[PDB]
Amino acid sequence: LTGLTDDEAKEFHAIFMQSMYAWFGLVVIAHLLAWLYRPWL
Amino acid sequence: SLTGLTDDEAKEFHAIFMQSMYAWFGLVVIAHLLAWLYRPWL
Amino acid sequence: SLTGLTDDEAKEFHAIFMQSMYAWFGLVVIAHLLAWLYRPWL
Amino acid sequence: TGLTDDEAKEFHAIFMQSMYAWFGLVVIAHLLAWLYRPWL
Amino acid sequence: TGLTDDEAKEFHAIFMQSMYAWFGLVVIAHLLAWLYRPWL
Amino acid sequence: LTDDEAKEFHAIFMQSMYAWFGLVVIAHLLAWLYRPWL
Amino acid sequence: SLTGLTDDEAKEFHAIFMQSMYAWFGLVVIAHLLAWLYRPWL
Amino acid sequence: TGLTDDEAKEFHAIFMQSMYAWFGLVVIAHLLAWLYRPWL
Amino acid sequence: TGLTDDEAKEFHAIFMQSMYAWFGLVVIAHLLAWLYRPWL
Amino acid sequence: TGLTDDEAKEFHAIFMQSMYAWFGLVVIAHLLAWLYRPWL
Amino acid sequence: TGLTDDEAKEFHAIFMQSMYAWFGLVVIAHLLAWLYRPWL
Amino acid sequence: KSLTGLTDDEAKEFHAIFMQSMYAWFGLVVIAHLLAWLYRPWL
Amino acid sequence: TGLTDDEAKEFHAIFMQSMYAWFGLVVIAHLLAWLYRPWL
Amino acid sequence: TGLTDDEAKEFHAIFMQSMYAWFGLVVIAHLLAWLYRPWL
Amino acid sequence: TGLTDDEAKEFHAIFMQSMYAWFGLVVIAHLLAWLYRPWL
Amino acid sequence: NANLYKIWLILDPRRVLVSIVAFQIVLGLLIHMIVLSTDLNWLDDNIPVSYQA
Amino acid sequence: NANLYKIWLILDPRRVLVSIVAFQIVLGLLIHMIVLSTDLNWLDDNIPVSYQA
Amino acid sequence: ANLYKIWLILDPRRVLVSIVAFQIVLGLLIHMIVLSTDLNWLDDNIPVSYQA
Amino acid sequence: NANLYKIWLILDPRRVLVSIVAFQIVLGLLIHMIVLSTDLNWLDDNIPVSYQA
Amino acid sequence: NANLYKIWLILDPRRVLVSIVAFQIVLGLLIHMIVLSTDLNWLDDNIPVSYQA
Amino acid sequence: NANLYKIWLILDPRRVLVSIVAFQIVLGLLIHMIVLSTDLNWLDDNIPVSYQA
Amino acid sequence: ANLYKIWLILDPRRVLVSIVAFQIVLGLLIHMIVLSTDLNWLDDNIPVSYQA
Amino acid sequence: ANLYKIWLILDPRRVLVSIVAFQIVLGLLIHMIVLSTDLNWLDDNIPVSYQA
Amino acid sequence: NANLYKIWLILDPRRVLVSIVAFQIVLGLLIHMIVLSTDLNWLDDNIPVSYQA
Amino acid sequence: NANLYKIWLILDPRRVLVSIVAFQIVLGLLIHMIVLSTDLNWLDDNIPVSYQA
Amino acid sequence: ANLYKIWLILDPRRVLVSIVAFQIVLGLLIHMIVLSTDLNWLDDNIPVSYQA
Amino acid sequence: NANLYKIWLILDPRRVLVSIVAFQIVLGLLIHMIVLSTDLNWLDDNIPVSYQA
Amino acid sequence: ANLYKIWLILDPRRVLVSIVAFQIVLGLLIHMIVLSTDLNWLDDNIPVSYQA
Amino acid sequence: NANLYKIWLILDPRRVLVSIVAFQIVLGLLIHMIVLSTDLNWLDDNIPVSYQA
Amino acid sequence: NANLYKIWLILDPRRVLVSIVAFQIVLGLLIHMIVLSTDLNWLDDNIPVSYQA
Ligand code: BCL
Ligand code: BCL
Ligand code: BCL
Ligand code: BCL
Ligand code: BCL
Ligand code: BCL
Ligand code: BCL
Ligand code: BCL
Ligand code: BCL
Ligand SMILES: COC(C)(C)C/C=C/C(C)=C/C=C/C(C)=C/C=C/C(C)=C/C=C/C=C(C)/C=C/C=C(C)/C=C/C=C(C)/C=C/CC(C)(C)OC
Ligand SMILES: [Ca+2]
Ligand SMILES: [Ca+2]
Repeated sequence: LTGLTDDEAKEFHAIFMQSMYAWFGLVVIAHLLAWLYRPWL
Repeated sequence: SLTGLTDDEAKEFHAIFMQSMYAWFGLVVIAHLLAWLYRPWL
Repeated sequence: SLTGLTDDEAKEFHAIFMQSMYAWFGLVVIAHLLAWLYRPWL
Repeated sequence: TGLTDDEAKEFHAIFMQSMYAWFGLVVIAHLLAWLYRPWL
Repeated sequence: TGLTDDEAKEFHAIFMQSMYAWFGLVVIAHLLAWLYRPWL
Repeated sequence: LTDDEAKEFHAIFMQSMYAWFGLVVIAHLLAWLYRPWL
Repeated sequence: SLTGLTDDEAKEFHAIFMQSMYAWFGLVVIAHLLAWLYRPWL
Repeated sequence: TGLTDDEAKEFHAIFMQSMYAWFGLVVIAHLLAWLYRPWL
Repeated sequence: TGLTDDEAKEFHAIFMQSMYAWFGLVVIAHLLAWLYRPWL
Repeated sequence: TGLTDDEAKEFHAIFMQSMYAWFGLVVIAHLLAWLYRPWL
Repeated sequence: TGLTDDEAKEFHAIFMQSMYAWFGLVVIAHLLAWLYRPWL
Repeated sequence: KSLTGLTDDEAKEFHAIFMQSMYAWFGLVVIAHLLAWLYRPWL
Repeated sequence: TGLTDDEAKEFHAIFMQSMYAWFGLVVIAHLLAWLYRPWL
Repeated sequence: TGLTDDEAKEFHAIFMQSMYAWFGLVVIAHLLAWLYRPWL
Repeated sequence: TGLTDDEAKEFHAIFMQSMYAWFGLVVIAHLLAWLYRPWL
Repeated sequence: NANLYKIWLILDPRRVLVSIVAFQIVLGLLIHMIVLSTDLNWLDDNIPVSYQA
Repeated sequence: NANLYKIWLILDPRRVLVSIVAFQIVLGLLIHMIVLSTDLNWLDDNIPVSYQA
Repeated sequence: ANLYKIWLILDPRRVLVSIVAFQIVLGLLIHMIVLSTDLNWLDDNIPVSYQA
Repeated sequence: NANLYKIWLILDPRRVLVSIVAFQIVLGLLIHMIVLSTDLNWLDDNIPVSYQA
Repeated sequence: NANLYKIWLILDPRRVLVSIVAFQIVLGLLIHMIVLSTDLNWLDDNIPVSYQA
Repeated sequence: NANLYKIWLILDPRRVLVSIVAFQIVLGLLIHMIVLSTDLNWLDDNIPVSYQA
Repeated sequence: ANLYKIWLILDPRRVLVSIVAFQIVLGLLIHMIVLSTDLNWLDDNIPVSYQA
Repeated sequence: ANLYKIWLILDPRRVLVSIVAFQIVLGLLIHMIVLSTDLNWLDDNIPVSYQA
Repeated sequence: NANLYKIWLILDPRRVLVSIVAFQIVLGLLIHMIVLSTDLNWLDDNIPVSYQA
Repeated sequence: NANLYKIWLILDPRRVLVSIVAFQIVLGLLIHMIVLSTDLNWLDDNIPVSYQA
Repeated sequence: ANLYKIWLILDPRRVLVSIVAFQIVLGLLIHMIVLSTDLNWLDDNIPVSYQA
Repeated sequence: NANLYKIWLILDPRRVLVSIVAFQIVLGLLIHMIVLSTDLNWLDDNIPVSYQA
Repeated sequence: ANLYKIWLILDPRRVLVSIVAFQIVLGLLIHMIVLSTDLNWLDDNIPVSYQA
Repeated sequence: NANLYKIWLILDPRRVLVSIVAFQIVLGLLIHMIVLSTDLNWLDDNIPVSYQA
Repeated sequence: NANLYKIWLILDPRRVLVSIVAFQIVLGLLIHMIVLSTDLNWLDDNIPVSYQA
């Protein structure tokens, strides 16, 4: 369909998951800092 | 077939679809339980 | 036929459609019973 | 329409049966509504 | 219209019968309405 | 259409028009009997 | 000619047209006489 | 226009006669109007 | 225009005659209007 | 324009004559207007 | 423009003469206007 | 050859006539502005 | 994209280098802005 | 652009000279304006 | 682009030098503006 | 005249019938609306009895 | 004149009939509306009796 | 006697569709018109008023 | 003039007749409307009697 | 009549069914809104009790 | 001049006649309106008598 | 007994898509309608008002 | 002496049509302009007012 | 039923996934706005403490 | 210069003449309006006498 | 397990250009929704008011 | 420079001339209007005498 | 590790022209949002008021 | 640099010249209006003397 | 890095230069307007002296 073999899909999934986890970690750190500064709940 | 999928591909897609849907529903349930613990609405 | 389906495919689709429709109606009935228990309107 | 005689007869029979069932459901609903909130 | 004489005769007969039935229902409904809420 | 078709159509047309006019006249007579306007 | 009609057809059409126009004018005159008898305006 | 000489002569004669008749009718109508409602 | 010399001469003669007649009618009408309702 | 020398000469002569006549009419009209209603 | 040298010379001469005549008329008109209604 | 199709001599002649006309126009403008200043000073 | 492996590698290297430089400039600017006009 | 090396050199020289002359005129005009109506 | 490697080198050198000159002019102008109207 | 039927050799019966039906329906609607707005109104005239009071 | 019928060799009978019918209908509607707006109105004039009172 | 020949001129399907559509639109229009007068059967507080 | 009929060798009779009819009808309507707006009105002038009173 | 089924040799069943479904849905919505706009409303009638209080 | 008729070898007679007729009709309407709007009105000036009073 | 033949008349995919879309739109509409009445459950200060 | 050669450049038909149209429009415009000023001859009650 | 997976032989998986994602995102935004507009608001309710005062 | 006539080997005489005529006419109209809008007006200045009084 | 096959259905490039554009439009929205509330950090006069 | 005339081998003389004349005419009109709108007006300044007396 | 392969999926030029244009439109936004606040540096009469 | 002239092997001289001329004219007009709208105005400032009054 | 010059193997130098020039001009105009709208104005500041008064 998209012209990707099995190995290419495996590699893309691996790097996609790693990058998504790093981005979510940055988001979590920023939200922890915001809660420390200005709690909203 | 209309979608061009065989039987085995349909079975595999259905299995993965159901698993992912159940995980999403579990996350939604947990979030709603937390919201009820914080701010009851009923 | 006008839809390109055979007789057996029609039977199978009708059976699954009826089963799914009955399940959906049961869910709706349960939800409405809960709503009536909480907030009667009539 | 391209239908033959037998297909027309079968379609008419099923159409009549379904229409009668729908009208019966409507009549029951209107009886319940009249029992709850008369309007005339 | 591409209709033969016999087809025209049959269609006219059924059309007349259905129209008479519809008019009968209409006059029955109007009789009931006059019985309930006279307007003249 | 030919001449005979025209003659037949004219006959039926005139008959139907006369029937319609008679119905209209009866309705107007009833309306005058109920609610005169002149 | 321009309309594709011969001489005899033109003569017949003219005769019938004149007859119909005179009848229509007679009806109009009768109606106006009745209206003047009912509601004079001058 | 494609007309010949004789056709032009005939059309001119009939046109003039009809125009004169129309003008006569107009004059009669205006005389009747002046007898009823003078404006000048 | 595709007109020959003789056709142009005839058209000019008739045009001049008709224009003079129209101007005469206009002059008569303006004389009557001045007699009735002077404006200057 | 496709005109030759002689045609241009004739057209110029007639144009000049007509324009002079028109200017003369305009001058006469303006003299009458000044005699009636001076503006300066 | 497709004009030769002689045609350009003739057109320039006539154009200059006509422009000078127009400017002279304008100057005369402005002298009359100043004699009537000075603005400066 | 050239973008506008003119030759060298044609360009020289056009430049000479253009410069002459532009100088004449500027002289007329200067005279008009001197008259305007003599009549209605603005500065 | 039509890029080979080596082109992609060199792309990534100098992309990272220049992005780090831009981050350094932004951080310095924000540090001095905080030194001047604190907002939190 | 289709220009050769020598054409580019000549155009650059003339462009620079003209730009310098324009800037000189601008500077003189701004000096006169400052002498008349200072703004700073 | 279609540029060879050497053309890229030369364009980069000239572009960098011109950009540095432009930034120097900007810095001088901003020093003058700070000397006249300090804003911070 | 006696040859009035020849009008059908000039006009088209189908278009005539369709035009007649449409014109009659529109005219009936228009006349009912016009009479409804005058003093001859029969619906909103409280005869034989007012039902909203 | 005696040759007036030759007008039908110039004008198309069908178009003439259609135009006559349409013009007569529109004129009838227009005159009825115009007379309805004057003091010659026959509907809203309370004659013989007023039915809304 | 020969009225059925009207079906040799008019197409039955178009006639039927037009009849159905016209009847539905007429029914809606007449119900609205009777609703707007004092013959209204909904807002007449008969037999009883339910909002009060 | 004797040779006036040649005007029909330049102007098409059908167009002339159609234009004449249309112009005359429009002019008649216009003049009737103009006269209705003045004090020469014959409908709304209470003559012979006023029917709305 | 006994031959009423022949109505299916004239009308297409698919279009008939689709039209029936769409018309019934639209009619149901319209009638529910019409009943809501009157004094037969069952939502804003404070029965059995008023909950915004 | 004696050759003025040659103007018909330059201008098309039919267009000239049509333009003349149209311009004259429009000018007549315009001038009648202009004189109507001024103090020289002849319709609404109560002469000889006023028919609305 | 022979109702399944409706699937030889109507296309299953279009029917399914229409059903899903209609159900979603109807759910949203009914939720808004119930919100606009006095059966509102969000803005009714039950069990306790949180803005006061 | 060669002014007639102006007809070897300009088309006589366009010149005549433009002249006629421009003269008619100018006449209408000037009549309006003089009619709107103090030189009006229609609304000046001379020789006598006719509406009074 | 035991043959529910056959729903993927008539419905295209890619379109289903794209529609699901878009609908879920739009629904999330809409529900968050709706809860924000009521008295269940958590941002503008001065809890735990007002920060602009 | 002595070669100024070569300006006619660059610009088309017909377009130049048409542009000159149109520009001069428009400029004349504009200047007459502008002088009319000031206190140099010669029409509405009651000189020699006022004709509306 | 076999979730990596989701890239044999969806297109990586369109997925990566859709995540970026959505998260920049979400970021700008969630920052303007918290600036219109009692949590604004720019117009809160803390640490000190600078126009006064 | 000495070769300034070469500017005519890149720029088209006719377009330059047309642009020059159009720009100069528009600039003259604009500057005359601006001078009129200021205190330097020469028409509405009652010099030498006021004629609308 | 193997992140450099992201340039065998995404086109460089469309990306380098997208980073520039976004960072210039963000520059003008984050500067007009800090000028509508109590942090404005131009209309704040510090260091002195020049139009007074 | 010594190879700056090569900028003319990239940019078309004619477009550059036209853009420069147009931009300079527009900028001159804009700056003249901007200075004219401030208190540095030289036309409407009654210096050296007011001419209207 | 040391291979930064290869940036000219993607971006067309002509387009880059045109974009840079246009952006710089627009930014200069915008910044001059923004500084004019604040209290850092140098035209309407009555320094060194007010000239209108
Ligand atoms: C005070 C006023 C009177 C009144 C005075 C009159 C008078 C007077 C007339 C009508 C006529 C009609 N009135 Mg009524 N009418 C009143 C109030 C109503 C009300 C109402 C809700 O109040 C309705 C629905 C009607 C409806 C009707 C129609 C049945 C008919 C116009 C049909 C048409 O346009 O044919 C156009 C359609 C066609 C030509 C299509 C061809 C025929 C088709 C195939 C069948 C048509 C059905 C036919 C009309 C049936 C009529 C037979 C009976 C007389 C009803 N009236 C009140 C009570 N009414 C007219 C009539 O009776 O015509 C016979 C008529 O002259
Ligand atoms: C105070 C005013 C009078 C009045 C004064 C007049 C006068 C005066 C006239 C009419 C005429 C007409 N009036 Mg009336 N009329 C009044 C109020 C009404 C009312 C109403 C509800 O109040 C209605 C519906 C009508 C209707 C009519 C039409 C029958 C007719 C319009 C002719 C037309 O347009 O056809 C034009 C259509 C065509 C030419 C098409 C060709 C022929 C077609 C195929 C058939 C036409 C049918 C024909 C009109 C019927 C004639 C028989 C008449 C009943 C005598 N009148 C009141 C009471 N009325 C006119 C008339 O009688 O014409 C004969 C007429 O001169
Ligand atoms: C005071 C006013 C009365 C009232 C007086 C009347 C009168 C009088 C009539 C109606 C008629 C009707 N009324 Mg009711 N009606 C009232 C209030 C209502 C209310 C409501 C919410 O209050 C509704 C929804 C209706 C609806 C109806 C329809 C059943 C019918 C419209 C016919 C039609 O349009 O089909 C047109 C469609 C077609 C012709 C298509 C062809 C046939 C199709 C395929 C099937 C049609 C089904 C048919 C309508 C069913 C008829 C059975 C009847 C219930 C006996 N009424 C009140 C109580 N009503 C009419 C009627 O009874 O017709 C028989 C009629 O004459
Ligand atoms: C105080 C004002 C006077 C008045 C002062 C004048 C003066 C002055 C003139 C007219 C003229 C006309 N007036 Mg008047 N007129 C008055 C009130 C009216 C009223 C009205 C309802 O009150 C009407 C309808 C008219 C109508 C007319 C036209 C007959 C004519 C303009 C024709 C035209 O435009 O030709 C344009 C059409 C063409 C050129 C087409 C070619 C000719 C065609 C074939 C036939 C045209 C008809 C022709 C005019 C017949 C003239 C015969 C009689 C003299 C009427 N007048 C009042 C009473 N009227 C003008 C006129 O008489 O012209 C001769 C004219 O000079
Ligand atoms: C006083 C009013 C009650 C209330 C009374 C009811 C009643 C009564 C009903 C609902 C129903 C629903 N309510 Mg509720 N509901 C309330 C407030 C809410 C709030 C909120 C923020 O306040 C939300 C988000 C919802 C949301 C919902 C949905 C889960 C559901 C409608 C789904 C739909 O349209 O399917 C349409 C979509 C399809 C047909 C697509 C096919 C199925 C797809 C694949 C999956 C759909 C998810 C399915 C609905 C899951 C339901 C399981 C549980 C019962 C939740 N309600 C309050 C508390 N609500 C209905 C329901 O439960 O349906 C089962 C229902 O009958
Ligand atoms: C205080 C103002 C005076 C007045 C002062 C003047 C002055 C001054 C002039 C006119 C001129 C005209 N006036 Mg005047 N005029 C007055 C009131 C009127 C009234 C009116 C209802 O009050 C009308 C309808 C007119 C109409 C006319 C036209 C006859 C003519 C316009 C020329 C034109 O446009 O042709 C342009 C058309 C063309 C060039 C086309 C080519 C020629 C065509 C084929 C034929 C044209 C016919 C020609 C105009 C007739 C000339 C004879 C004149 C009666 C002397 N005047 C009042 C009384 N009038 C002008 C004139 O007389 O021109 C000779 C003129 O200079
Ligand atoms: C009270 C509110 C707090 C605040 C609380 C938070 C919270 C909580 C969060 C942020 C987040 C962000 N804040 Mg903050 N933030 C505040 C004030 C600001 C102000 C300002 C002028 O007031 C600015 C300019 C910013 C800027 C930012 C962004 C750097 C970021 C938005 C991410 C995004 O949309 O990327 C969208 C673009 C993409 C998704 C592209 C895909 C991935 C790319 C490659 C990574 C993008 C670059 C990344 C964002 C840089 C991170 C470095 C940070 C400086 C830590 N904040 C105030 C002081 N801010 C979010 C964040 O930090 O994300 C990391 C976040 O969760
Ligand atoms: C208080 C303000 C001063 C004033 C201060 C200044 C200052 C400072 C400057 C001007 C400049 C100009 N002023 Mg000034 N100016 C004032 C009021 C005026 C008035 C007026 C009616 O009040 C007018 C018409 C002008 C007109 C002019 C132009 C001559 C010139 C605009 C340059 C341009 O746009 O060309 C741009 C066009 C091009 C680049 C196209 C290329 C070349 C073209 C083909 C020829 C250009 C001709 C050139 C302008 C000639 C100038 C030489 C002389 C020194 C006049 N000023 C008042 C008195 N003015 C500028 C200038 O002198 O430039 C040299 C300038 O720096
Ligand atoms: C308090 C505010 C100060 C002021 C503070 C500043 C500051 C700070 C700066 C300027 C700059 C500029 N100012 Mg300043 N400026 C003031 C008032 C003015 C007034 C006026 C009528 O009041 C004008 C017309 C200007 C105009 C100018 C331009 C010369 C220049 C804009 C750069 C540009 O857009 O080019 C961009 C165009 C390009 C990049 C195209 C490429 C190069 C082209 C081919 C040539 C450009 C010419 C270049 C600008 C010449 C500059 C040399 C001299 C320093 C003048 N200023 C007042 C007095 N101004 C900027 C500057 O000097 O840049 C060097 C700058 O940094
Ligand atoms: C091919 O040629 C052959 C061989 C056949 C020979 C034939 C040659 C012939 C027949 C040649 C004929 C030539 C003719 C007849 C030429 C005529 C030329 C004319 C009449 C020229 C006139 C020119 C006038 C000019 C250019 C005037 C210009 C004035 C200007 C631009 C004034 C501007 C003023 C302004 C903008 C003021 C503004 C301020 C205010 C306030 C007024 O704004 C409203
Ligand atoms: Ca803060
Ligand atoms: Ca500051």
